[PDB]
Amino acid sequence: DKKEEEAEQEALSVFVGDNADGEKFAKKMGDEIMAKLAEGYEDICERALPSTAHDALVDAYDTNLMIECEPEYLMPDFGSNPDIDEKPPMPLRECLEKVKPFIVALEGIKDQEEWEEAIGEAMAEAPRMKEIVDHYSGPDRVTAKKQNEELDRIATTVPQSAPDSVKRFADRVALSLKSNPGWGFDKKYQFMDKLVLEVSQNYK
Amino acid sequence: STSKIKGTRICIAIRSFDNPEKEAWCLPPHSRYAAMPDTRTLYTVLRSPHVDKKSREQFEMRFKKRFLVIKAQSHELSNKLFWLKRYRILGAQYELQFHCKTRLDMSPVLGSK
Amino acid sequence: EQGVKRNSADHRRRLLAARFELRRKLYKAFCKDPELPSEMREKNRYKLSKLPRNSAFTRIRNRCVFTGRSRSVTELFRMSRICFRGLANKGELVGIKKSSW
Amino acid sequence: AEWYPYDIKNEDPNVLAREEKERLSKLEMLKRRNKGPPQKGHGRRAAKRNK
Amino acid sequence: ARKGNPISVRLGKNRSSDSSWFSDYYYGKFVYQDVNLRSYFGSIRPPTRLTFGFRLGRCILLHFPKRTFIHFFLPRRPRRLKRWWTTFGKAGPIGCLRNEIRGWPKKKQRYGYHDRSPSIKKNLSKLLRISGAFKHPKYAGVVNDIAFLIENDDSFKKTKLFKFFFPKVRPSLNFLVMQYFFNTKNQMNFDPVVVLNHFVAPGRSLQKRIRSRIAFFVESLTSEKKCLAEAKNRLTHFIRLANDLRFAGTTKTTISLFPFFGATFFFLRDGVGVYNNLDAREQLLNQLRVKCWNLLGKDKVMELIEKFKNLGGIEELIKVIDMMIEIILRKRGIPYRYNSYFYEVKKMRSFLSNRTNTKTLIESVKIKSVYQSASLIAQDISFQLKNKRRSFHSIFAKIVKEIPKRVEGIRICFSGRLKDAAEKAQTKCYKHRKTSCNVFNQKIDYAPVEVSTRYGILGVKVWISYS
Amino acid sequence: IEALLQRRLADKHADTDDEVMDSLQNQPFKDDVKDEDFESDFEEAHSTDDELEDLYNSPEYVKKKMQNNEFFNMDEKKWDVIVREGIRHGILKDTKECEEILEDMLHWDKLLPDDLKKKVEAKFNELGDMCERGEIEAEAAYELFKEFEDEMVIQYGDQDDPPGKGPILRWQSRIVFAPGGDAWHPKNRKVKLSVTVKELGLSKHQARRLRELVGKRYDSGKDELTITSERFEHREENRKDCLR
RNA sequence: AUGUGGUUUAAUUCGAUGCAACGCGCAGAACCUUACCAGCCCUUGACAUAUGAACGAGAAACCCUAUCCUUAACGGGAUGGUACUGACUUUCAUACAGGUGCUGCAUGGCUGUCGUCAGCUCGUGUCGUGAGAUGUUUGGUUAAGUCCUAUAACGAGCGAAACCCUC
Ligand SMILES: [K+]
Ligand SMILES: [K+]
Ligand SMILES: [Mg+2]
Ligand SMILES: [Mg+2]
Ligand SMILES: [Mg+2]
Ligand SMILES: [Mg+2]
Ligand SMILES: [Mg+2]
Ligand SMILES: [Mg+2]
Ligand SMILES: [Mg+2]
Ligand SMILES: [Mg+2]
Ligand SMILES: [Mg+2]
Ligand SMILES: [Mg+2]
Ligand SMILES: [Mg+2]
Ligand SMILES: [Mg+2]
Repeated sequence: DKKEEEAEQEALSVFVGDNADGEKFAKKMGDEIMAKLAEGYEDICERALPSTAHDALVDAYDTNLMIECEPEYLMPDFGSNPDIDEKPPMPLRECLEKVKPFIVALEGIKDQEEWEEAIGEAMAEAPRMKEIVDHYSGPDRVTAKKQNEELDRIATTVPQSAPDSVKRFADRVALSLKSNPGWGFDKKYQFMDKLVLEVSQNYK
Repeated sequence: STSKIKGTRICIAIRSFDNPEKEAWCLPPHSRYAAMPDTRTLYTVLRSPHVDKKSREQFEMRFKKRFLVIKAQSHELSNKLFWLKRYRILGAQYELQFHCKTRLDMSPVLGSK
Repeated sequence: EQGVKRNSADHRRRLLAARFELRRKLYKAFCKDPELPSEMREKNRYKLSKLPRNSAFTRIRNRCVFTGRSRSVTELFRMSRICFRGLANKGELVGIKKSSW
Repeated sequence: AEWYPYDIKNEDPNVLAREEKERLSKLEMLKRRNKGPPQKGHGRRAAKRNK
Repeated sequence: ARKGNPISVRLGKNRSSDSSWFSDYYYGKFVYQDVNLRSYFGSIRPPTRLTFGFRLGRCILLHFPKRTFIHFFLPRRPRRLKRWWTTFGKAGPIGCLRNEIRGWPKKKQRYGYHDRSPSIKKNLSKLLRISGAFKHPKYAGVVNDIAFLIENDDSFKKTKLFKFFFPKVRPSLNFLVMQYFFNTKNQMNFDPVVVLNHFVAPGRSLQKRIRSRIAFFVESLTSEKKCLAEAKNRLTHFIRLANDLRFAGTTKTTISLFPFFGATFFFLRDGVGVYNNLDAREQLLNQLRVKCWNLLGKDKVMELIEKFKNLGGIEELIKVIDMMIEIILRKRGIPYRYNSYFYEVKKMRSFLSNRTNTKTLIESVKIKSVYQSASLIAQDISFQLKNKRRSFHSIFAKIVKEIPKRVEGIRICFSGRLKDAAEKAQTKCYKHRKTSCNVFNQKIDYAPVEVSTRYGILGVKVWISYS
Repeated sequence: IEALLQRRLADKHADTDDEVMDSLQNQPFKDDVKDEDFESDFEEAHSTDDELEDLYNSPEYVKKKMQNNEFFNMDEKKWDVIVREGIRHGILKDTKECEEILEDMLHWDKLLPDDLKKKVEAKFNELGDMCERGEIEAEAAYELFKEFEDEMVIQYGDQDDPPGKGPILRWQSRIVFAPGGDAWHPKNRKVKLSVTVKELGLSKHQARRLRELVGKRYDSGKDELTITSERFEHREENRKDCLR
């Protein structure tokens, strides 16, 4: 068993070089910025050197986010009614303030400074979660009220010099496209745009 | 009683190629159990890659379905949905049906009575 | 692009038809309203006739994906009868078992 | 347009390397006995017509 | 009307398929994926002269919503028995360098494989390392008493919590931001109060109760703005803050409530694998430190002392050692003692997961002999005939001699140009003990294989019966 | 490290070092594994099985291995048991104060008595009257008076169908849990809502005009008006369409 | 109505030929399919891999919700706009790619038939110079070497029956 231990020793010593410089550094400045550099090395070691447990917990997090953040599984509160009027959403900074005493009583938070530090770390971590939900959920939804408003608007973008039959045709084509769930919205407005362009080619 | 559960509830429809009763442990707990008729689809193929018209082999595809009823009140539906999103049933595809009741607001239409 | 030499022309036809699906539906939509002006109907009929004929959905033939056979192709499995029987005897394609009665 | 799917063997680069090695090896076993393809533009009918 | 495949008659009863799923809208994708994956896996690492090779016997595929599970079965290597620190060439030849309303929707697919997609694991790792690092002293106390409980109390072991948690940014605001973004991106009205039922487990302070009710009433009835005289009142309206800070106390316990990270640990439970390299991690932890500590300082201390004398911005040397540790890990190439088999398996799971948009898993099993499936036996016979060393009678004799017990009979057929001098192809069939295929409660397995030869294609068929 | 330290000091090629980091972190290398190294680690990573004896019943073996996992399928009863035991062992915190404050956030206008509501409202009116003048040191003394009279008010104080009222709707909605990582199913976007006509209290002529406007969405044996929407691409959109 | 032979034609694509080919391959020929014929075209090609040159630090090909002109049509020529390229794009060269061309009398795999007829063999033992025989030669019963009895034979294996599905 001499061969493998001599091989690992000759590889290890030639990896480690000469041990004058580490002790010279130990003598040069002191131990406190070495403690700082050791904490820096510690935060490197959870990025640079791979860990199987780190990758497995990343995979379990990926699975949880994949099931949770799916747009096809969404079901809202079961004791509420739809918001027909489509009120704009209140902002996130105001949303975090009307939830305050529950999570203060729950999570800890001994005083206002601890509270503001928690708010700081949440607000600074927030922008990359937008990229996370961009990867998982998709681009956006765009409500059907705005979709029908856009489809009605491009129907009103006809030139005036056309006959009224063409205008009735455009409004009727928009009306029959309004209630089609088998078409993409991009294809719908592409269809309306091409119809308007084809009429405007001859009704300048 | 044995009367039908009508109200706030969950209904699970499970479709499979095999019998779900073979592995009963992966099913969610439920109040009622029932089964649907099996459905078969018939294929008749020629045996030979050339002219042997009177020699056929007949295959089929069989579909099986099961129906589960879960009684649940209004507060715990959002609690049960989190776990119902993450189940693993063996060789099956399941269907979550939600029965819940809300109330009507009459204020913007009461002027017309 | 997909590997089978005999499916190459039909794959090209499928891509070319999926490209021109939008214009075909548009000119077919213009030609079907009789209250519309006659010159506009004539122009849209001309533009529909000028489209590439290989972009028409009636030229697309179902072929087997493993082999390329042009006849007896089940649309659910996308395989011909010989490939279907060979894979079903072993016990590969799920669901399909022998049948007796 | 999705009728012809994608073959998952195309992403692993080992198997295409072995397949191309087999194609090259067959071509060389044909070339070592002078039964390979002729020069393009120098076919047998072209050489007979030039003869 | 001829003899058929044995598997087709006893497929339903006495046997089970290698896959388990169901679909109706997505049948054509899965029926192609099964055939394509099983055709791919059998052509990986063929045996050379000096390698036993990858011999896949049965591949088991289970499909679940967004989670797919694969089980491989391989025989053990038959063999009679008796560095990383300096490597080169495993690295880079070049260090590189010399619609607002009119949006687009999510593209769908139904029949095949998805397109090639960039990953998100870098962002997930970056989130997890600098968020929720559990190095806080508020989290330091709980692991101390859980260590006390595990080493001394048996009622902690006989408890369902141990059996789940150990099978042998604070997290609340993170979920709140998750829920807010997920509701506003899909444009559903987000009430944060009903989200608080997630942080709820249904299974003296009435003065505080009435004070909280009136402190919520004073924030409900107000907020009629555009008045500075009552904005002074808003400035002295910090009894909402009294309601905020009324319920405060010193906490000794962390949170294992709110089932959203409980599900993450539930997923961590069932996909750990069997391999970990913490020993090889901790062996490099204390040796790369003394490597990087003595590397710099080689009669080049002038730049370091210039950096010291400039200002207190020494923390860019952390970025310097980041660059150097990336350089030293990239030069050698591949992790230190990470198994190449698990490297190839992980590399396999990565492209499967990316191409299908699931989280696939691969679990391997090692079995005792090659005589446990007809597919394995036929692959062995084909590889033995690929280089001509033995005769067919010798191969059948060897198989009969070293067959394991519990096999109740065997039969092998060879077809093609068996004799080199003759050109007319014939068939040779060898049999042993019982191979009655016409009994439906027997356990008969069958497999073919084809061999390329000098003179065409040879064919091998194997029937094997089990007890 | 000398060269990059010097260029850290120079700070002129700072646009290059970040791309050095990107290239060293992202660009692939020659990750080849020879087959002897592929096989030599496999047998030291896995041990030989002892109970198979054949690969005929491989799926049943795998299914039994998954059946033995007690935490294969998990539900809220299981999470409730494992959250009760962690509270009992002292590692977990009771959430009684959290549900007490959540009940306060949800329902305060139902439990607060109106005779207290009107007197605290009059107190807010008089304190907002005295805050505008600013002669009462309204930044802190007004809050102190608020606390004093709030303590006085608290001393005076300390001595199946849905909630609310109105016609009741009934909803139906579907979620298809397909396997394989593709989630969209055509049955996703259908929403139904059912209502009783007689609960709206319409007149007879209004009911006749409703029946004429409806047609066969009205069922006479149950007095059931049922509206179904599939014309929109998302489930909530179809729900809103049903209500409109 | 449909298939085949024959005949005719620019082509009337080919295979299948007593039982065991001929409403067969073809579970869908107007164009496509199509393998046949006439014209109009192309030549590292509609597609792949490798090598060697040329161009390009963002140009060119590429693509589009594209537009116009000209072709019987594929294509070809212009005009717009977006985006990308250095271990990476294109252009050219040569190894080639490609073949429903021949051989089913070189093959694998798959199938029809004798035939759901009850048959075809092997290990030890005995008889015969030997090829071989007995076992499987008696008397009956059975759909059946299925079962009994008898027998220089004693036992096996593939087949029969039962196990399987359905009423
Ligand atoms: K004998
Ligand atoms: K019989
Ligand atoms: Mg071919
Ligand atoms: Mg067709
Ligand atoms: Mg002929
Ligand atoms: Mg014949
Ligand atoms: Mg043609
Ligand atoms: Mg034709
Ligand atoms: Mg040809
Ligand atoms: Mg023959
Ligand atoms: Mg012939
Ligand atoms: Mg006989
Ligand atoms: Mg005899
Ligand atoms: Mg017998």
